Order: sequence, then structure tokens, then C-alpha cells
Amino acid sequence: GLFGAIAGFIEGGWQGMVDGWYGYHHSNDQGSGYAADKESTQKAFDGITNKVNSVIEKMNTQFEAVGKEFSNLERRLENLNKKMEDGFLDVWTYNAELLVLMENERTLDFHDSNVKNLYDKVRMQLRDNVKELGNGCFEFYHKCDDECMNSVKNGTYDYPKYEEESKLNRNE
Amino acid sequence: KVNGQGGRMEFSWTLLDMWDTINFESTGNLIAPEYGFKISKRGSSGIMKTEGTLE
Repeated sequence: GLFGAIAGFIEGGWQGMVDGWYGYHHSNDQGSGYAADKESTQKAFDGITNKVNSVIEKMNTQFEAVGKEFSNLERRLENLNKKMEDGFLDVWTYNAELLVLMENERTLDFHDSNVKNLYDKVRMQLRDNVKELGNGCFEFYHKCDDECMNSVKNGTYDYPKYEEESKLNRNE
Repeated sequence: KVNGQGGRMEFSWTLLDMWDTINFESTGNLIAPEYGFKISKRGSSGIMKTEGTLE
């Protein structure tokens, strides 16, 4: 995509997460499974609803054309009425189609940004205690069990605590 | 001849205000109203041109 997460490294998506839009799954000898991010998904959902309510209501007022009849000595006036109403229909039609197109593209790239950002957010957290596989997955230089996996999720995985085991554990 | 008729009838209309008075007098060629239409209900409405029927 535009931020390179989707059809970038992540390369596809998981039918196995119904919990929300994006998230994780892990391999712990302890256990493995799909759990999706509360905060990011929430945010994106809110933003989107705001976008659709913002568009559909940005035509609340908008041109509506009703009726008219003219004599055959009124021909100019008739043509003028026609050209105007037609003109406005054209205008609002353009406005609508275009706004939809833009907001669409902007929406998709928006999702991209969300993903890539979530990723970078994880990376800047766990960074030197793990290898980035380049596929959008983090291989461990130690064991983070699950409580602490969920500590990764909640945003504090407590770096220095797990620093040393991986510090010696890595190399080789 | 139109409808087998060479003569014509030119009609005109007006809105007669409440409490006002309308006067006709003629020496001929007058087609008179026997009636007038009081406006009962008023409101956003329209005239729809269609070949269709009421269901």
C-alpha cells in the first residue's frame, strides 16, 4: 500500500481474527492464538464512522429540482431553466463521485498507516531483545511467556527486566 | 376549423383576495364563471407528469 504494510511485507491477512480489524497471534510453548488490538481498532473504527457521517451529512442541504412548464413563446426561459437544473445535477454528481473516490483511497491508505504504525510501535518497544523476520513477525531472543505477551499488548513489556537473558542469549 | 369550430374562447383567471369584490359587466362575448375555487388546504406539493396510475 502507501505505507507498505498491506501487500507489503505482511503480504496477506488472517481470516482467523474476527475480534477486530488488526492485531496479533503468537507462538508460546505456553500457548498460541489470534487476539486483535483494542485501542488501534477502536480508534480506526471511530475515525471511519466520523468519515461516513461527515460525508453523508455534507450533503444534507443540496440541490433539489422540482417542476416547471413554459409556453412556446417562453422557449428561452425554458432552456435556461433546463441548463440550470441540469448544470446543478452535474455539479452535485461530480462532487459526490469525487468525494467518494478520494475518501476511499484516503481510507485504504489510512488503514495502511494504522498497521505500519502499530508494527513500528511494537518494534520500538521490544527492539534489541528480538529479531525482526522482515515478514512482519518478531522472533524472540528470550521467552516472553503469556502474562508478558499481554504486557507487550498493553504497551509495557518491561524491557530492562528481560534485557540480559537476551543480551547474552543473542549473538551465536 | 378546430373541433369544427372557427371561433375561439380566450380565458383568463385571477386570485380574489379575502373580503375583496369582483365585478363583471359586458355587452357580449362574455363567458361567465358560475363558480370559483376557494383555497382550503395549502402546502408544499406539486404537479407530477406521468403516464402511470394510482395503486
